Amino acid sequence: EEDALQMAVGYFEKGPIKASQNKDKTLEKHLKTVENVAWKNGLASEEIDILLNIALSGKFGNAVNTRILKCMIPATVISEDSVVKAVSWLCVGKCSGSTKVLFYRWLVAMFDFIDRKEQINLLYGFFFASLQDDALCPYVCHLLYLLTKKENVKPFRVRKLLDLQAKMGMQPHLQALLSLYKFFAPALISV
Amino acid sequence: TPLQKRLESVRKQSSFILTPPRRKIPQCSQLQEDVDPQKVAFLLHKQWTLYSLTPLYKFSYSNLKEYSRLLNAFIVAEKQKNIKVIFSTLLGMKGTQRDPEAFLVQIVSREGKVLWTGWFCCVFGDSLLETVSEDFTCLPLFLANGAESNTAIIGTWFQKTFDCYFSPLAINAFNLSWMAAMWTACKMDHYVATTEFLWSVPCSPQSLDISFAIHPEDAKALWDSVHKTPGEVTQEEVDLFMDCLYSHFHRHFKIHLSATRLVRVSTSVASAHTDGKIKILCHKYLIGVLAYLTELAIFQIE
Repeated sequence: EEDALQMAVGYFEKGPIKASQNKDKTLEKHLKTVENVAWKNGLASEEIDILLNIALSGKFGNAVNTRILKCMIPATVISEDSVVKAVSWLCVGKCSGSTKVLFYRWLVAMFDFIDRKEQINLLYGFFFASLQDDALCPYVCHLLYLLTKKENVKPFRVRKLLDLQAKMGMQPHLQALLSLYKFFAPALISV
Repeated sequence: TPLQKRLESVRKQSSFILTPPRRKIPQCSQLQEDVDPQKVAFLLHKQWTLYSLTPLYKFSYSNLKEYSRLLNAFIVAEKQKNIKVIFSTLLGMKGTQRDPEAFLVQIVSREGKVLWTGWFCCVFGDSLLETVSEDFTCLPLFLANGAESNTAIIGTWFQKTFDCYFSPLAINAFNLSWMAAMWTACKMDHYVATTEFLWSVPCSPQSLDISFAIHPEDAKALWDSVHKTPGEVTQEEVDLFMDCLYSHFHRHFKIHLSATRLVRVSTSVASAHTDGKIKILCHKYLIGVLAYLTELAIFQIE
Protein backbone atom coordinates (compact mmCIF):
# COMPACT_ATOMS: atom_id res chain seq x y z
CA GLU A 1 0.00 0.00 0.00
CA GLU A 2 3.03 2.25 0.46
CA ASP A 3 3.55 2.50 -3.30
CA ALA A 4 -0.14 3.41 -3.50
CA LEU A 5 0.26 5.66 -0.44
CA GLN A 6 3.29 7.43 -1.91
CA MET A 7 1.49 8.01 -5.22
CA ALA A 8 -1.33 9.44 -3.12
CA VAL A 9 1.26 11.72 -1.52
CA GLY A 10 2.26 12.72 -5.04
CA TYR A 11 -1.41 13.48 -5.68
CA PHE A 12 -1.20 15.39 -2.40
CA GLU A 13 1.50 17.28 -4.30
CA LYS A 14 -0.26 17.68 -7.67
CA GLY A 15 -2.88 19.48 -5.59
CA PRO A 16 -2.66 21.74 -2.55
CA ILE A 17 -2.83 20.57 1.04
CA LYS A 18 -5.94 22.71 1.58
CA ALA A 19 -7.79 21.15 -1.37
CA SER A 20 -7.11 17.64 -0.03
CA GLN A 21 -10.01 15.90 1.70
CA ASN A 22 -7.61 14.26 4.19
CA LYS A 23 -4.48 15.47 5.93
CA ASP A 24 -1.09 14.69 4.47
CA LYS A 25 0.44 14.17 7.91
CA THR A 26 -2.15 11.45 8.57
CA LEU A 27 -1.34 9.41 5.46
CA GLU A 28 2.34 10.38 5.48
CA LYS A 29 2.31 9.45 9.18
CA HIS A 30 0.93 6.03 8.34
CA LEU A 31 3.88 5.93 5.95
CA LYS A 32 6.03 7.07 8.90
CA THR A 33 4.86 4.17 11.06
CA VAL A 34 5.80 2.08 8.03
CA GLU A 35 9.24 3.73 8.07
CA ASN A 36 9.58 2.72 11.71
CA VAL A 37 9.27 -0.79 10.23
CA ALA A 38 10.59 -0.30 6.69
CA TRP A 39 10.94 3.20 5.23
CA LYS A 40 11.53 3.13 1.47
CA ASN A 41 12.13 0.48 -1.17
CA GLY A 42 14.80 1.33 -3.72
CA LEU A 43 12.13 2.38 -6.19
CA ALA A 44 10.06 3.83 -3.34
CA SER A 45 13.04 5.69 -1.87
CA GLU A 46 13.89 6.94 -5.35
CA GLU A 47 10.45 8.26 -6.24
CA ILE A 48 9.51 9.64 -2.80
CA ASP A 49 12.90 11.38 -2.68
CA ILE A 50 12.39 12.68 -6.20
CA LEU A 51 8.91 14.22 -6.39
CA LEU A 52 8.65 15.17 -2.69
CA ASN A 53 11.80 17.29 -2.93
CA ILE A 54 12.08 18.82 -6.41
CA ALA A 55 9.39 21.53 -6.30
CA LEU A 56 6.11 20.06 -5.07
CA SER A 57 4.26 20.25 -1.75
CA GLY A 58 7.26 18.98 0.20
CA LYS A 59 7.01 21.43 3.08
CA PHE A 60 10.34 22.34 4.66
CA GLY A 61 8.84 20.59 7.66
CA ASN A 62 7.00 17.86 5.77
CA ALA A 63 9.81 17.22 3.27
CA VAL A 64 12.14 17.19 6.27
CA ASN A 65 9.77 15.05 8.36
CA THR A 66 10.11 12.47 5.60
CA ARG A 67 13.78 13.22 4.86
CA ILE A 68 14.71 12.33 8.44
CA LEU A 69 13.51 8.81 7.53
CA LYS A 70 13.60 8.82 3.70
CA CYS A 71 16.54 6.40 3.50
CA MET A 72 16.62 2.96 1.93
CA ILE A 73 15.65 -0.53 2.98
CA PRO A 74 17.88 -2.61 0.58
CA ALA A 75 20.27 -0.01 -0.84
CA THR A 76 20.11 3.41 -2.51
CA VAL A 77 20.31 3.19 -6.28
CA ILE A 78 21.78 5.52 -8.91
CA SER A 79 18.40 6.81 -10.09
CA GLU A 80 17.84 7.97 -6.51
CA ASP A 81 20.92 10.20 -6.75
CA SER A 82 20.27 11.18 -10.38
CA VAL A 83 17.33 13.59 -10.26
CA VAL A 84 17.95 14.52 -6.63
CA LYS A 85 21.06 16.03 -8.09
CA ALA A 86 18.22 17.82 -9.88
CA VAL A 87 17.06 18.56 -6.36
CA SER A 88 20.64 19.75 -5.87
CA TRP A 89 19.77 21.79 -9.00
CA LEU A 90 19.09 24.39 -6.30
CA CYS A 91 16.84 26.86 -8.11
CA VAL A 92 13.36 28.44 -8.07
CA GLY A 93 12.23 25.62 -5.78
CA LYS A 94 15.64 24.44 -4.56
CA CYS A 95 14.17 22.42 -1.67
CA SER A 96 15.35 25.35 0.39
CA GLY A 97 18.62 25.31 2.29
CA SER A 98 17.40 23.72 5.52
CA THR A 99 16.08 20.70 3.64
CA LYS A 100 19.33 20.90 1.67
CA VAL A 101 21.19 20.52 4.97
CA LEU A 102 19.17 17.44 5.87
CA PHE A 103 19.62 16.21 2.28
CA TYR A 104 23.41 16.40 2.30
CA ARG A 105 23.30 14.87 5.78
CA TRP A 106 21.22 12.11 4.19
CA LEU A 107 23.96 11.45 1.65
CA VAL A 108 26.73 11.64 4.26
CA ALA A 109 24.88 9.26 6.58
CA MET A 110 23.98 6.77 3.81
CA PHE A 111 27.08 7.07 1.61
CA ASP A 112 27.82 3.49 2.65
CA PHE A 113 24.73 2.08 0.88
CA ILE A 114 24.92 2.82 -2.83
CA ASP A 115 25.28 0.06 -5.41
CA ARG A 116 27.61 2.17 -7.60
CA LYS A 117 29.48 4.79 -5.58
CA GLU A 118 31.54 5.40 -8.73
CA GLN A 119 28.48 6.99 -10.35
CA ILE A 120 28.20 9.62 -7.61
CA ASN A 121 31.98 10.06 -7.67
CA LEU A 122 31.52 10.77 -11.39
CA LEU A 123 29.14 13.46 -10.11
CA TYR A 124 31.85 14.94 -7.88
CA GLY A 125 31.84 18.50 -9.20
CA PHE A 126 28.08 18.86 -8.84
CA PHE A 127 28.49 18.67 -5.07
CA PHE A 128 31.91 20.35 -5.06
CA ALA A 129 30.39 23.50 -6.56
CA SER A 130 27.80 23.27 -3.77
CA LEU A 131 30.62 23.87 -1.28
CA GLN A 132 30.63 27.61 -1.97
CA ASP A 133 27.33 28.29 -0.19
CA ASP A 134 27.79 28.63 3.55
CA ALA A 135 24.95 26.51 4.99
CA LEU A 136 25.92 23.26 3.25
CA CYS A 137 29.70 23.57 3.70
CA PRO A 138 29.80 21.69 7.05
CA TYR A 139 27.90 18.82 5.41
CA VAL A 140 29.11 18.98 1.80
CA CYS A 141 32.66 18.91 3.18
CA HIS A 142 31.82 15.61 4.88
CA LEU A 143 30.19 14.28 1.71
CA LEU A 144 33.18 15.05 -0.52
CA TYR A 145 35.41 13.67 2.23
CA LEU A 146 33.44 10.50 1.58
CA LEU A 147 33.28 10.84 -2.23
CA THR A 148 36.84 11.85 -3.11
CA LYS A 149 38.91 9.89 -5.62
CA LYS A 150 42.08 10.83 -7.49
CA GLU A 151 40.16 11.73 -10.66
CA ASN A 152 38.36 14.45 -8.67
CA VAL A 153 41.46 16.33 -7.47
CA LYS A 154 41.96 18.54 -10.51
CA PRO A 155 44.11 21.59 -9.62
CA PHE A 156 41.22 24.02 -10.10
CA ARG A 157 39.35 22.23 -7.31
CA VAL A 158 42.47 22.52 -5.15
CA ARG A 159 42.54 26.26 -5.79
CA LYS A 160 38.80 26.49 -5.08
CA LEU A 161 39.33 24.80 -1.72
CA LEU A 162 42.18 27.20 -0.99
CA ASP A 163 39.94 30.15 -1.93
CA LEU A 164 37.26 28.77 0.40
CA GLN A 165 39.81 28.42 3.20
CA ALA A 166 41.05 31.99 2.69
CA LYS A 167 37.60 33.57 2.36
CA MET A 168 35.96 31.47 5.08
CA GLY A 169 37.40 30.18 8.34
CA MET A 170 39.92 27.48 9.20
CA GLN A 171 36.88 25.21 9.78
CA PRO A 172 37.91 21.60 10.53
CA HIS A 173 35.68 20.32 7.72
CA LEU A 174 37.74 22.22 5.15
CA GLN A 175 40.84 20.93 6.94
CA ALA A 176 39.56 17.36 6.59
CA LEU A 177 38.90 17.85 2.88
CA LEU A 178 42.35 19.42 2.49
CA SER A 179 43.83 16.38 4.25
CA LEU A 180 42.31 14.16 1.57
CA TYR A 181 43.50 16.43 -1.23
CA LYS A 182 47.00 16.25 0.26
CA PHE A 183 46.68 12.46 0.57
CA PHE A 184 46.08 12.55 -3.19
CA ALA A 185 48.18 14.54 -5.71
CA PRO A 186 50.03 17.05 -3.50
CA ALA A 187 49.36 20.31 -5.32
CA LEU A 188 48.54 21.59 -1.81
CA ILE A 189 50.24 20.92 1.53
CA SER A 190 48.77 21.17 5.03
CA VAL A 191 49.17 19.36 8.34
CA THR B 1 78.28 -5.48 -4.22
CA PRO B 2 75.04 -3.41 -4.00
CA LEU B 3 74.36 -4.17 -0.32
CA GLN B 4 76.81 -6.89 0.73
CA LYS B 5 79.64 -4.43 0.08
CA ARG B 6 78.06 -2.19 2.71
CA LEU B 7 77.72 -5.18 5.04
CA GLU B 8 81.44 -5.88 4.65
CA SER B 9 82.11 -2.19 5.28
CA VAL B 10 80.03 -2.40 8.47
CA ARG B 11 82.07 -5.46 9.46
CA LYS B 12 85.34 -3.58 8.86
CA GLN B 13 84.12 -0.54 10.82
CA SER B 14 82.81 -2.58 13.77
CA SER B 15 85.99 -4.69 13.79
CA PHE B 16 87.88 -1.59 14.98
CA ILE B 17 91.17 -2.77 13.44
CA LEU B 18 93.97 -0.44 14.55
CA THR B 19 92.13 2.87 13.88
CA PRO B 20 94.71 5.75 14.58
CA PRO B 21 94.08 7.67 11.30
CA ARG B 22 97.40 9.32 10.56
CA ARG B 23 95.81 12.27 8.79
CA LYS B 24 97.43 14.64 6.30
CA ILE B 25 97.58 18.18 7.66
CA PRO B 26 94.65 19.98 5.96
CA GLN B 27 96.28 21.20 2.76
CA CYS B 28 95.54 24.66 1.42
CA SER B 29 92.47 23.92 -0.70
CA GLN B 30 92.65 26.35 -3.60
CA LEU B 31 89.00 27.01 -4.40
CA GLN B 32 88.02 24.44 -7.04
CA GLU B 33 86.29 25.61 -10.26
CA ASP B 34 83.22 27.82 -9.75
CA VAL B 35 82.73 27.85 -5.94
CA ASP B 36 80.66 31.07 -6.06
CA PRO B 37 82.93 33.49 -4.16
CA GLN B 38 79.97 35.43 -2.81
CA LYS B 39 78.13 32.25 -1.82
CA VAL B 40 81.12 30.41 -0.33
CA ALA B 41 82.32 33.53 1.48
CA PHE B 42 78.80 33.89 2.86
CA LEU B 43 78.96 30.21 3.88
CA LEU B 44 82.26 30.48 5.79
CA HIS B 45 81.65 32.54 8.94
CA LYS B 46 78.31 30.91 9.71
CA GLN B 47 77.90 28.53 12.64
CA TRP B 48 76.73 25.33 10.96
CA THR B 49 74.95 22.87 13.24
CA LEU B 50 76.11 19.55 11.82
CA TYR B 51 73.83 16.60 11.12
CA SER B 52 74.41 13.15 9.65
CA LEU B 53 72.32 12.69 6.52
CA THR B 54 71.61 9.27 5.06
CA PRO B 55 71.70 9.09 1.25
CA LEU B 56 68.75 10.69 -0.53
CA TYR B 57 66.63 8.27 -2.54
CA LYS B 58 65.56 9.41 -6.01
CA PHE B 59 67.33 12.75 -5.90
CA SER B 60 68.43 14.63 -9.01
CA TYR B 61 70.38 17.84 -9.52
CA SER B 62 67.99 18.94 -12.26
CA ASN B 63 64.68 19.10 -10.40
CA LEU B 64 65.75 21.84 -8.01
CA LYS B 65 62.78 24.09 -8.83
CA GLU B 66 60.27 21.31 -8.15
CA TYR B 67 61.82 20.50 -4.76
CA SER B 68 62.06 24.23 -4.01
CA ARG B 69 58.33 24.64 -4.58
CA LEU B 70 57.47 21.37 -2.83
CA LEU B 71 59.39 22.46 0.27
CA ASN B 72 58.29 26.11 0.21
CA ALA B 73 54.66 24.98 0.12
CA PHE B 74 55.47 22.70 3.07
CA ILE B 75 57.28 25.18 5.31
CA VAL B 76 54.57 27.84 5.14
CA ALA B 77 52.05 25.06 5.72
CA GLU B 78 53.89 24.24 8.94
CA LYS B 79 53.09 27.84 9.87
CA GLN B 80 49.41 27.09 9.28
CA LYS B 81 49.94 24.24 11.75
CA ASN B 82 56.76 35.34 3.15
CA ILE B 83 59.19 32.40 2.87
CA LYS B 84 61.17 31.41 -0.22
CA VAL B 85 63.24 28.24 -0.56
CA ILE B 86 66.17 28.33 -2.98
CA PHE B 87 67.86 25.01 -3.65
CA SER B 88 71.26 25.97 -5.04
CA THR B 89 73.95 23.56 -6.18
CA LEU B 90 77.28 24.82 -4.88
CA LEU B 91 79.44 23.45 -7.74
CA GLY B 92 82.77 22.86 -6.05
CA MET B 93 82.14 21.55 -2.53
CA LYS B 94 83.38 18.09 -3.43
CA GLY B 95 86.65 16.31 -2.75
CA THR B 96 86.87 14.11 -5.83
CA GLN B 97 85.17 14.51 -9.19
CA ARG B 98 82.84 11.57 -8.45
CA ASP B 99 81.41 13.08 -5.26
CA PRO B 100 77.86 14.47 -5.43
CA GLU B 101 77.80 18.23 -5.83
CA ALA B 102 76.86 19.99 -2.61
CA PHE B 103 73.60 21.92 -2.72
CA LEU B 104 72.02 24.47 -0.42
CA VAL B 105 68.57 24.94 1.10
CA GLN B 106 67.94 28.57 2.06
CA ILE B 107 64.82 29.86 3.79
CA VAL B 108 64.83 33.30 2.16
CA SER B 109 62.30 35.62 3.79
CA ARG B 110 60.77 40.33 1.00
CA GLU B 111 64.57 40.66 1.08
CA GLY B 112 67.35 38.10 1.17
CA LYS B 113 67.21 37.54 4.92
CA VAL B 114 68.34 33.94 4.71
CA LEU B 115 66.69 32.50 7.81
CA TRP B 116 68.01 28.98 7.66
CA THR B 117 70.52 28.26 4.84
CA GLY B 118 70.74 24.49 4.90
CA TRP B 119 73.74 22.79 3.37
CA PHE B 120 74.30 19.18 2.28
CA CYS B 121 77.88 18.40 1.26
CA CYS B 122 79.74 15.19 0.42
CA VAL B 123 83.47 15.91 0.11
CA PHE B 124 86.13 13.18 0.18
CA GLY B 125 83.34 10.82 1.18
CA ASP B 126 84.22 7.99 -1.20
CA SER B 127 83.74 5.49 1.62
CA LEU B 128 79.99 5.93 1.03
CA LEU B 129 79.82 6.49 -2.73
CA GLU B 130 81.40 3.12 -3.56
CA THR B 131 78.94 1.30 -1.27
CA VAL B 132 75.61 2.88 -2.26
CA SER B 133 73.74 2.31 -5.52
CA GLU B 134 73.28 4.90 -8.27
CA ASP B 135 69.73 5.96 -7.34
CA PHE B 136 70.90 7.48 -4.04
CA THR B 137 72.75 10.79 -4.22
CA CYS B 138 74.50 10.51 -0.87
CA LEU B 139 75.35 13.68 1.06
CA PRO B 140 76.37 12.57 4.56
CA LEU B 141 76.73 16.09 5.92
CA PHE B 142 73.82 18.40 6.60
CA LEU B 143 74.43 21.92 7.85
CA ALA B 144 71.68 23.88 9.66
CA ASN B 145 72.46 27.33 11.28
CA GLY B 146 68.76 28.38 11.03
CA ALA B 147 66.56 27.95 14.08
CA GLU B 148 66.24 24.40 15.36
CA SER B 149 62.51 24.63 14.63
CA ASN B 150 63.05 25.17 10.89
CA THR B 151 65.71 22.45 10.81
CA ALA B 152 63.25 20.06 12.49
CA ILE B 153 60.80 20.94 9.69
CA ILE B 154 63.00 20.72 6.60
CA GLY B 155 64.40 17.50 8.05
CA THR B 156 60.86 16.12 8.23
CA TRP B 157 60.20 17.20 4.65
CA PHE B 158 63.41 15.51 3.52
CA GLN B 159 62.44 12.33 5.38
CA LYS B 160 59.00 12.45 3.74
CA THR B 161 60.17 12.97 0.15
CA PHE B 162 63.67 11.44 -0.04
CA ASP B 163 63.87 8.80 2.75
CA CYS B 164 66.90 10.53 4.24
CA TYR B 165 67.31 10.71 7.99
CA PHE B 166 69.08 13.35 10.06
CA SER B 167 70.92 12.18 13.03
CA PRO B 168 72.37 15.25 14.80
CA LEU B 169 76.10 14.81 14.29
CA ALA B 170 77.86 14.98 17.66
CA ILE B 171 81.64 15.24 17.43
CA ASN B 172 83.04 13.34 20.39
CA ALA B 173 85.87 14.97 22.31
CA PHE B 174 88.29 12.49 20.71
CA ASN B 175 87.46 13.65 17.19
CA LEU B 176 87.28 17.19 18.56
CA SER B 177 90.84 16.97 19.88
CA TRP B 178 91.94 15.50 16.56
CA MET B 179 90.55 18.43 14.60
CA ALA B 180 91.88 20.87 17.20
CA ALA B 181 95.32 19.43 16.48
CA MET B 182 95.29 19.32 12.67
CA TRP B 183 94.06 22.93 12.55
CA THR B 184 97.00 24.31 14.52
CA ALA B 185 99.18 22.19 12.23
CA CYS B 186 98.04 24.08 9.12
CA LYS B 187 100.31 26.39 7.13
CA MET B 188 98.14 29.50 7.44
CA ASP B 189 99.14 33.12 7.97
CA HIS B 190 97.38 36.05 9.72
CA TYR B 191 95.64 33.91 12.34
CA VAL B 192 92.08 35.20 12.58
CA ALA B 193 91.26 33.96 16.09
CA THR B 194 92.96 32.46 19.12
CA THR B 195 93.08 28.67 19.49
CA GLU B 196 90.47 28.19 22.20
CA PHE B 197 89.55 24.82 23.73
CA LEU B 198 86.33 25.07 25.73
CA TRP B 199 86.59 22.25 28.25
CA SER B 200 83.72 21.23 30.51
CA VAL B 201 84.51 19.27 33.68
CA PRO B 202 82.18 16.39 34.71
CA CYS B 203 81.09 17.65 38.12
CA SER B 204 77.68 16.39 39.17
CA PRO B 205 76.34 19.43 41.12
CA GLN B 206 78.09 22.16 39.12
CA SER B 207 79.04 22.66 35.49
CA LEU B 208 82.30 24.61 35.42
CA ASP B 209 83.63 25.32 31.92
CA ILE B 210 87.21 26.17 30.96
CA SER B 211 88.31 28.21 27.94
CA PHE B 212 91.97 27.23 27.48
CA ALA B 213 92.44 29.90 24.82
CA ILE B 214 96.00 29.87 23.49
CA HIS B 215 97.65 32.48 21.33
CA PRO B 216 97.33 30.98 17.83
CA GLU B 217 101.02 31.44 16.98
CA ASP B 218 102.00 30.18 20.44
CA ALA B 219 100.01 26.97 19.87
CA LYS B 220 101.67 26.51 16.47
CA ALA B 221 105.07 26.65 18.18
CA LEU B 222 103.78 24.24 20.82
CA TRP B 223 102.53 21.92 18.07
CA ASP B 224 105.95 21.99 16.39
CA SER B 225 107.38 20.72 19.69
CA VAL B 226 105.28 17.54 19.40
CA HIS B 227 105.30 17.40 15.59
CA LYS B 228 108.02 15.08 14.30
CA THR B 229 106.71 13.31 11.23
CA PRO B 230 105.66 15.82 8.56
CA GLY B 231 102.94 15.36 5.98
CA GLU B 232 100.77 13.33 8.35
CA VAL B 233 99.75 13.87 11.98
CA THR B 234 99.51 10.73 14.10
CA GLN B 235 97.32 9.84 17.03
CA GLU B 236 100.37 9.95 19.29
CA GLU B 237 101.29 13.41 18.01
CA VAL B 238 97.73 14.64 18.57
CA ASP B 239 97.75 13.12 22.05
CA LEU B 240 101.11 14.74 22.81
CA PHE B 241 99.81 18.15 21.71
CA MET B 242 96.77 17.63 23.93
CA ASP B 243 98.98 16.40 26.79
CA CYS B 244 101.22 19.44 26.46
CA LEU B 245 98.03 21.42 26.94
CA TYR B 246 97.23 19.18 29.91
CA SER B 247 100.70 19.65 31.42
CA HIS B 248 100.44 23.41 30.94
CA PHE B 249 97.02 23.53 32.61
CA HIS B 250 97.45 21.07 35.48
CA ARG B 251 100.83 22.74 35.95
CA HIS B 252 99.13 26.10 36.49
CA PHE B 253 95.75 25.36 38.11
CA LYS B 254 96.43 21.87 39.54
CA ILE B 255 93.21 20.57 37.94
CA HIS B 256 93.68 17.69 35.50
CA LEU B 257 92.22 18.93 32.22
CA SER B 258 92.57 15.41 30.81
CA ALA B 259 89.88 14.44 33.34
CA THR B 260 87.53 16.84 31.53
CA ARG B 261 85.98 16.71 28.06
CA LEU B 262 86.34 19.04 25.10
CA VAL B 263 83.12 20.81 24.18
CA ARG B 264 84.43 23.35 21.68
CA VAL B 265 87.79 23.85 19.99
CA SER B 266 87.97 27.26 18.36
CA THR B 267 90.86 27.57 15.92
CA SER B 268 91.92 30.01 13.22
CA VAL B 269 90.92 27.33 10.70
CA ALA B 270 87.47 26.43 12.00
CA SER B 271 85.63 26.43 15.31
CA ALA B 272 84.15 23.08 16.29
CA HIS B 273 81.69 22.31 19.08
CA THR B 274 80.46 18.95 20.39
CA ASP B 275 76.68 19.15 20.80
CA GLY B 276 76.13 19.82 17.10
CA LYS B 277 76.37 23.61 16.70
CA ILE B 278 79.85 22.86 15.59
CA LYS B 279 81.45 24.13 12.41
CA ILE B 280 82.30 27.76 12.05
CA LEU B 281 84.51 27.98 8.98
CA CYS B 282 86.69 31.07 9.55
CA HIS B 283 89.26 30.28 6.85
CA LYS B 284 88.93 28.82 3.35
CA TYR B 285 90.10 25.36 4.38
CA LEU B 286 86.47 24.27 4.32
CA ILE B 287 87.08 21.50 1.78
CA GLY B 288 89.45 19.93 4.32
CA VAL B 289 87.45 20.71 7.44
CA LEU B 290 84.43 19.42 5.55
CA ALA B 291 86.50 16.41 4.50
CA TYR B 292 87.02 15.53 8.16
CA LEU B 293 83.38 16.34 8.92
CA THR B 294 82.09 14.08 6.13
CA GLU B 295 84.49 11.31 7.19
CA LEU B 296 82.96 11.65 10.66
CA ALA B 297 79.43 11.58 9.20
CA ILE B 298 80.25 8.28 7.49
CA PHE B 299 81.15 6.95 10.93
CA GLN B 300 77.65 7.78 12.15
CA ILE B 301 75.86 6.56 9.00
CA GLU B 302 77.98 3.45 8.52
